[PDB]
Amino acid sequence: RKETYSSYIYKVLKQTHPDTGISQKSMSILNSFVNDIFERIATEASKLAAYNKKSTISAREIQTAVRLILPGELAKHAVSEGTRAVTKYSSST
Amino acid sequence: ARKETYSSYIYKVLKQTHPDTGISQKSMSILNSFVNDIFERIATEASKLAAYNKKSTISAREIQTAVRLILPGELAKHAVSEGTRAVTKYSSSTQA
Amino acid sequence: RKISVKQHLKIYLPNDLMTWNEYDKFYTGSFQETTSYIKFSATVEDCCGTNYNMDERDETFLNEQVNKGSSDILTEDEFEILCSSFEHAIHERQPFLSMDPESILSFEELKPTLIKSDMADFNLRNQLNHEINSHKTHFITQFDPVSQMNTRPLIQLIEKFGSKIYDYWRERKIEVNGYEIFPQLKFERPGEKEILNSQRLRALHQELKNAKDLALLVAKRENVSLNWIN
Amino acid sequence: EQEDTFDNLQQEIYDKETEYFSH
Amino acid sequence: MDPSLVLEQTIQDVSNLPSEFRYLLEEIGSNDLKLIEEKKCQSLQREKCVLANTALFLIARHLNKLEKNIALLEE
Amino acid sequence: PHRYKPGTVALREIRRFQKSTELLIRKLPFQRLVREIAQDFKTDLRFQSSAIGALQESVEAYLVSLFEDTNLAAIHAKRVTIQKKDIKLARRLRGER
Amino acid sequence: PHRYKPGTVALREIRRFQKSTELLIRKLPFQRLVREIAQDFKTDLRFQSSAIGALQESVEAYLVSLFEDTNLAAIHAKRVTIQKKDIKLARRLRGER
Amino acid sequence: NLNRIIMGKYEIEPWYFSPYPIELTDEDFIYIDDFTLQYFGSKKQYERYRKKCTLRHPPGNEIYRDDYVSFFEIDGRKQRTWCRNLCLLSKLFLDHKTLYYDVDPFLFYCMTRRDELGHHLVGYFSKEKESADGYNVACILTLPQYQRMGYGKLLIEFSYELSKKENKVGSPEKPLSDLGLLSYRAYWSDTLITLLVEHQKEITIDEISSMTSMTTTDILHTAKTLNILRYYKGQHIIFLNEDILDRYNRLKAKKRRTIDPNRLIWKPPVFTAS
Amino acid sequence: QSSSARAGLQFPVGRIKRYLKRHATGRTRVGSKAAIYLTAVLEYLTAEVLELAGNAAKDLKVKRITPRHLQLAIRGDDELDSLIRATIASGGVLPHIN
Amino acid sequence: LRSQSSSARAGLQFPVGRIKRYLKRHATGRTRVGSKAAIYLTAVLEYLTAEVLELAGNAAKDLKVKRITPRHLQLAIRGDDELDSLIRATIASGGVLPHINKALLLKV
Amino acid sequence: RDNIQGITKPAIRRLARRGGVKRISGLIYEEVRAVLKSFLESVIRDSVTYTEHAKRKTVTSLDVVYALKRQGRTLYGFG
Amino acid sequence: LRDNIQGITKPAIRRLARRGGVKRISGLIYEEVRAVLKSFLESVIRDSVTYTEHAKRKTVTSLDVVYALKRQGRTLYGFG
DNA sequence: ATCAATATCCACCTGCAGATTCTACCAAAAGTGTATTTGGAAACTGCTCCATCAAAAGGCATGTTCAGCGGAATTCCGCTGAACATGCCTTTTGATGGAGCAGTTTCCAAATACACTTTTGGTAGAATCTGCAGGTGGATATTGAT
DNA sequence: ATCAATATCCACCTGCAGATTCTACCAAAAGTGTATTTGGAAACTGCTCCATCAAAAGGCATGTTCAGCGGAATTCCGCTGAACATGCCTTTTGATGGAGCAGTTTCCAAATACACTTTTGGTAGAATCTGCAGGTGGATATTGAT
Repeated sequence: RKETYSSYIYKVLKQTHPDTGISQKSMSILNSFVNDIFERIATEASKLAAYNKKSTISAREIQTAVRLILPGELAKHAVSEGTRAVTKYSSST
Repeated sequence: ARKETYSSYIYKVLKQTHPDTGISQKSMSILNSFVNDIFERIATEASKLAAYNKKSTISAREIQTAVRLILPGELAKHAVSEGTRAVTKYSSSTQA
Repeated sequence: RKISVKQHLKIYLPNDLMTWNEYDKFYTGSFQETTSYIKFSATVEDCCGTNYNMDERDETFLNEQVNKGSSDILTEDEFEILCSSFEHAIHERQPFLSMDPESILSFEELKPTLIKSDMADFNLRNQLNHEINSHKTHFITQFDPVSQMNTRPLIQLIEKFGSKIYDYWRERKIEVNGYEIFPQLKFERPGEKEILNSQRLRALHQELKNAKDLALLVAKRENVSLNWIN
Repeated sequence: EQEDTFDNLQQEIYDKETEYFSH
Repeated sequence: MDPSLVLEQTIQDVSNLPSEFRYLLEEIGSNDLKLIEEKKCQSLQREKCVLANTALFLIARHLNKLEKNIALLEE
Repeated sequence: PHRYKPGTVALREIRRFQKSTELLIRKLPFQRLVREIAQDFKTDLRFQSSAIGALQESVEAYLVSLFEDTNLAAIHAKRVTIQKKDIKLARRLRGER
Repeated sequence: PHRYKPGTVALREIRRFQKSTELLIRKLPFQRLVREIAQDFKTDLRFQSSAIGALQESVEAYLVSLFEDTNLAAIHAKRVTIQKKDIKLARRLRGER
Repeated sequence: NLNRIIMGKYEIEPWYFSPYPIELTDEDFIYIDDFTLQYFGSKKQYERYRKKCTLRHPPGNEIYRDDYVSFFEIDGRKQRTWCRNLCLLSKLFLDHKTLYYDVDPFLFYCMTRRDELGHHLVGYFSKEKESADGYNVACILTLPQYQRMGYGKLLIEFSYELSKKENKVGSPEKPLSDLGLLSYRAYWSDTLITLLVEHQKEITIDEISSMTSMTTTDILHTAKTLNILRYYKGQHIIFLNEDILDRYNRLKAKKRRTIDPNRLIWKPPVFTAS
Repeated sequence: QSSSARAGLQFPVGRIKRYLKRHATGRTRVGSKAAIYLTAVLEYLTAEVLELAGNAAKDLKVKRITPRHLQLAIRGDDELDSLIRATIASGGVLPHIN
Repeated sequence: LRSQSSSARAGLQFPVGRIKRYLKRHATGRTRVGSKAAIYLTAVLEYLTAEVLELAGNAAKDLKVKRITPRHLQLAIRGDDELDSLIRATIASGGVLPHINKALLLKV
Repeated sequence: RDNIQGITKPAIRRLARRGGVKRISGLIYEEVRAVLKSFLESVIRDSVTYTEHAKRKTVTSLDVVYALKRQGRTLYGFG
Repeated sequence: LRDNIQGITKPAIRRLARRGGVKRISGLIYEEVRAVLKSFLESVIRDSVTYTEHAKRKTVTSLDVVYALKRQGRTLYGFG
């Protein structure tokens, strides 16, 4: 019993040019990548939700957090597509 | 009008060290920021530790090892020894 | 409150405002010493050989009972080297002489061996002395003290007195069950008191015999001088 | 009449010198 | 049991010996000039010839236990 | 019209300055600067004066670290006169990107 | 025999090994070293070999950081060899505490 | 005790009881041998050695001879009977050493003195044939036949410069016995002023494990029983206080004999088994 | 249909919800934020994968080994600021000849 | 002396329950230890006592009895045990310590 | 508008003698102002983030003290 | 328990400087780079063994050494 | 400007070493409906804490003006780099001996959630001594001209 | 080397804030007694992995050789800088008007907990695939001495 998104990152790899393979220790290195970017945003979520003086785990401070940790233009349009994603989730009404 | 403060306690320990040792409100806020910032950083580190140990009751064992870790062992040893002192005077499940 | 750490500082001045006498008939000698420092690589049981020296008691049947007129000569400092011979001479091959007091082994089966026997390579000069030709007088070591040019050897008195010595070995070694008159130690138990030979070590043995040889020759510098002394 | 082994030994030591501790 | 142990203790009781050897040829080979001007009256033929005999004896004690192991190990 | 060895008052400046601890900058130039460089993220932004002084001593700690850094960098280079690429390598070698 | 210029052969090893990403520190010297640094402070703790490779990469990443910044330190120092007070300066400069 | 000690010039009672009279609780005088120190209990077993002796000191081979005394290592894994006689010499006073094994391995640092008629012994200090602590001195014993001058001191003037060619750390063991402290922490205190009158730059107090070859926190204890440790004015300050102002000059003006570290021919030995 | 299928992303929604569950502290959470918080990792990780393909047109090397994985992960220059704490196992260093 | 305790037992110098909801405001998981989390008192009373005696040290140093910020740090960035434990912790306007490099002065 | 030089040559030499340096390059100025504006823009950017999530058009000290807490030059005193 | 100073290994710098981009070495840095190496490893091993006694664990994991490097300051990748 | 022995690029050829890629399985967190709540959205409003300007003093710009220090050219010389002989220790690749694990059941103080309760810390603030930064004075630490 | 010249060290008056120090109200608890999941030490319990040991080349390593520009530096020439000096910008400390946040009220997506029903991703099994990493043969860079 354990966890990773190995086929999911493979799904990303076939969203681009699918034809490549990946060396199978760099798979652990990219699970390290997704793990530490996730705990980075998780810890930053917890702390900014702490010291914005609220208790519901919320939205717009997570938005600003994942902006402010991240290099700029990719943060900008990546969160733009993320907003496109949450609106296409929710807008399925 | 609503703020958690510390100042009487550290001032009491400062006077029970020496009855004549004055301090400023600037240095008050300074060592205030010192004490709560080190409290939050040992809180974060201990919390992460007891989390990743795959154990659910956050213990004195985890922060005991953590103050052996986060704190250098001269005053960490000082702290653990005073902790033994403290827990022996937590040990009496008594009237005295 | 702390024991400190390193690197620190210092400041010089400022304002933090029955005399003994018996080395005469026992002890003798005089010792020289140079910038050269005196060398040793031997044990002392070599140096005294005989691990035994003894009392008036076992020689009052020897010296002042008889020794006006010993028919063959029986001196004091000869009794030692003869009485030292035989007990070792049954030691490296008979251990079981000790635990059982009814059975110390006797000289009546020790005759044909101990005339030719060896107190651990005893005449060890001769396999070097048979070439070094120093037999015109007797052989002396530096661990030979000055007590023995004036003495006699051993193997010829067994023709003369040899069956009157062990007779007094027997009747005092056993009342502690098997200890010499000077007994050994807290010797028995540590409780309380009271594929290499193919190219390198083929050369094991030569690298001494090629030095066991020319030492005679650099000493043949002086060993040829003993007629320049005449 | 006394030198009959005195007469040769005093160069051969340099040969043994050049034998084993001269490599 | 093995020739290396009896190699090495004959390097370790030889923990004096090449240092003996590099000492030994000097204290006499120094004073071999004394006789060219001796051209005293009891001793030095006897007592100064002692240490040469134990320049001859000092190597000799190394042999009563070793030399049998040359043949008993090659069997 | 008299003067000692030229320069040695800089050690006096060390004495009076590093013995001291106080703030340096005229506050309002720093204030007008930071309002000018707050316009280029969001209009109508106000600021705490205590935070302004925090900004002051923060960049002060930054620069004094840089000064001692470049000092011993130049003095490893058996010289003292510091320059651009000295603080460039001091920047890359302390590490802000 | 033929001898090249001492240093362009080194440029070949530079290209070789910048090109390379092989496993740097040999295993058994490193692992009995981490054995012997382990047994001392408390009871002789067992290991896992992937963590020994983690130690491998840890010390080697530590030193390639130290070697690149001492590289720039030496080459701005107008020598090009490497010595002690640069690494003292670099341990200061990387902030050891 | 048993059978009070007779040798030399002084008359002594044996302080500890009876390791040597396991067989010998049956005689009256105790007479002492010196060079190889093999004694005899009843009388005439001893005095036949004057005609026997050719060895006239403990047969050490020397890195040392001053004008005045002599110093010896003996290789103790080499020696067998005389590696346990000096233990048996040691026990009748000094019982402080560990006898779980009738100790073969451990190494010897022994002292005897130049005379024409004979090397008259003083006693010694030891060393274990392991090395984990640091082992600066293991087991002092001086015999009270020869006790009164700075020769009893000169044992501890000897150990540190063994670690000037061995150059590693030396460390006292848990048998902390008393009266050597009137030497040990006396002499180990004022090694500081040997380094303090020099190095007028900052004192990096690890380097006394390279300068004194001594551990700092112990040597600061004899420095803090000297109380030479002020602080918090902006530094730690070793503080020449002006009580020192005589006592180094006391040892600038009334000095005694020394040695010289050129006079050593000995390689630091590492031994074999494991 | 499902949770992920309404957002149309690839990552499973409930797992990141769970992975924002067990790290959290605050017991209550607008779950629609997960549907972009699912994508909070995503485009950043979809960035780095296809920008690991530079030689991949002209090498015909079908697998991405860990130096090659680094050999244009460093060319994520902007995210070397994110990688300023990074150490890659068997990544190497780019040739920087001064 | 009294049978009612204020958790009056630890040789304590701090209110326990306030720091217990200081634990309960980091509140990631669900279960802590109850009395043995009041080792945070002996955690907290370690280092403040480690500095106030040192801050008692620089009082009669400058013969100066009310104590101010810029020599809190001037001992702290001096204090080898507690510079490094809080180097990144930086203080308001205490400056740094006066150090002159030794290779700079050539007596000129 | 342009006031980057107001932190000036006497000002920067005072805070240079805070670092102590003596043989001052007088070509230092544009780049010491450059690293000045570099550092201040790096800290004011996330101070702006930490005030803009607060729905507050002033900047306090607690938002900016988190803004320097997170990045690696945390500072004390103002909360 | 055979311990001595086997830290005296090798000028492996003569490879690490080829992984380095530096010109000439001329050695002599060896004892102090072993000092900074031993400081680095002693710092990480006190952290690691405090963690493995925090698990009551005799061996070391790789999560231990990952988290140890994380708290001291560098992020090992891919070993848990 | 040129010889010419070393080293690498590029196409062709292969062992094998995992990879992948499903088929199976399985078991299990996940999606989703329902109830309670509840925390945030957010709208109103009060008077802090921002906003802005007028007189001196003081940093400061700007000198002027020589200099300790930079500073490349040139110098010696060194401890090392290339290279080559030879010990010689890792690195296997099995072979094996044994244990401090990582579980899964395991019963059990005890944290932890409920609400009384009597101090008592937070703020709120006034008394009022006094600590002390600084003005003033006295005496002198450090250092120039010839 | 001997006084002028600063410019520092110490110490005695002086007007504050002003810490601080105690009083004071009361809010909000800490600390309390007790019910309860519940997380937890641990005993069992097989074992992976951690070690000792075999054993023999092989790739490195540590030799000594020796020849060498890299560095350490000092030189005579050169200079942007630092140090007492004259005029000035503004900043500093004096001075007044608004929003906004901080709080106080209410209203509902929305979440937890439960209680259900699935897919699908976990292990893992290994057939087939082929990638690629490694080895080998022609054409092309690459430098030291002449």
